[PDB]
Amino acid sequence: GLVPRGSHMLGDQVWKEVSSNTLRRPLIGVEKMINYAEYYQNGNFQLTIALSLDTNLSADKMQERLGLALWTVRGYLPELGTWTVGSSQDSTLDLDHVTFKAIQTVEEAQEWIEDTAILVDEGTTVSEMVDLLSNKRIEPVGKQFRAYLVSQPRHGKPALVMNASHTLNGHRMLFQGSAILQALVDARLTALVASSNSSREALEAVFVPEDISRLARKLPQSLNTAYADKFRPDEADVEAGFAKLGERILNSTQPTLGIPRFSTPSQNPQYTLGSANGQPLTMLNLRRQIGVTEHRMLHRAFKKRGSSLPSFTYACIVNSIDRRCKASTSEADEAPGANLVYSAHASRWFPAETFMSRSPVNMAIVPGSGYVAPEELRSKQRGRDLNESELFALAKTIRAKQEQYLESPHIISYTAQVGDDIAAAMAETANKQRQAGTDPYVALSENSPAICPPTLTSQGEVPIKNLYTPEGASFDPKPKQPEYEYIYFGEGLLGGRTTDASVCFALWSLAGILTLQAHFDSRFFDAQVIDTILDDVVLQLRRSAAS
Repeated sequence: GLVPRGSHMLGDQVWKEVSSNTLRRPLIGVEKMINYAEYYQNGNFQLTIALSLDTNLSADKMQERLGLALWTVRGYLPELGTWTVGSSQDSTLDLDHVTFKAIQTVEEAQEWIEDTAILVDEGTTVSEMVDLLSNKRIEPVGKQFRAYLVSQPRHGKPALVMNASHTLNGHRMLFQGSAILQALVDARLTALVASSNSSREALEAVFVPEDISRLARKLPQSLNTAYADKFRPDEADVEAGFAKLGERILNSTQPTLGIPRFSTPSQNPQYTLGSANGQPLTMLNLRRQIGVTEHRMLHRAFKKRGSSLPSFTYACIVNSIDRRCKASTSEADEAPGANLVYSAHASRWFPAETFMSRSPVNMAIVPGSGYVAPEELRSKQRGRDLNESELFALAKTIRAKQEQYLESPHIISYTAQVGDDIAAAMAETANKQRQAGTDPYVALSENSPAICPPTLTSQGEVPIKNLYTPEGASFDPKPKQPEYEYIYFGEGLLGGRTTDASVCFALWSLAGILTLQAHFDSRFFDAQVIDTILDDVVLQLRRSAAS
């Protein structure tokens, strides 16, 4: 047992001790680009997810357990305590690293708990909390994760609402939320609360100073180092990555249809979620939800027709954008194509063990690209007004182009250098905009293209245990008035944040419920048009599944 199995050389060493009880590693790849965008673009990409709860726990029980449950989860998920904004010794800002401070005292632990396990004030609903959190950046900048318990809403079910930086997160939020819900019904925690006269006294009974020597192996690594450890890219693989970059750059310059942004940001936006702090809530998440039964039937119907739910949804988005906006980067009368902007998850090439406990990859985005030719998205008979057969053909074309682009993991090879260059250029652009006195919303839009190309990322259903009892997590169905404590989630809500002048569509599923949503700032795009596109897509999905 002296020769460990597997390939883990880089991942075993990325986190280094930089000071007492403090680990640090450099950010590499997409995670570095995200960290810079969150700092310089007001929290761009940050995530809010609400898990709506059925439970027989009172609000008071959930409130008195939340902080200790979070503390317990932190013990095996130190990723919750990472930080991405620091300074060098010359005092200059440092966005290039992630750090982890191992907590040594009860006082320090209690401070982290109170900053991270928030009890939401009476009345506020779950939907209101997702609106609020998605409409601002996480503070203080550098904080990676915060949990909000909505246990006293004036109507509706309670929820666990998580707000996270995207730098080291994504899919992982569901696993983090699941761990918190499981901890909330652990009998040992219930007994601890029952045996203690304050939450700090409960913490004192269990607290152990955190140990960097053993926690390093549980902290997340960049996808880039996991990629190097698994694939050991050689010169030809590196050059293959550059070829995928060149294809993506080319696709971004070819004539494309898309959604036109406003030439200048609206000073009086009418489409808001209310106001907070005297300013309107213009970050919108326009959602279309499809329930368990209909989702199952749609997924089957498209498969039976030789198609797929995600590829047909993409075809409908492309075609609706074309018909509703009639906007393209073609400087002539020529019909445009469509530049496809989308992400893939690294699980397409990496096994499940890459995303577990040992040096996990917690942000597994791999950028995709593709380009639909004008002849593939217009009909010689109908022009833009594609019939059902022509939409199925467009879906097939999209699916084939994505499968071709995503065949190889070596896309990842280009992202370290591109990440460095994009990050450096971001900081330089921000500096130039500050020197120019540019208005912040002008700064967030002036470098965005005039035409936003069709941007859809799809995530298929991944089974997650969503029932929690004192025996642990399980896939069993929601119980009907059991004798034992339980928490169950059958529905989630996503609030995405897109602060630059783009429109991002997301198709995803949780507990069998499918959501198609668009997130964007209504200061840059007409929300009526986006709502019309979403309605068009859902109507066509329903029509073509019934055909």
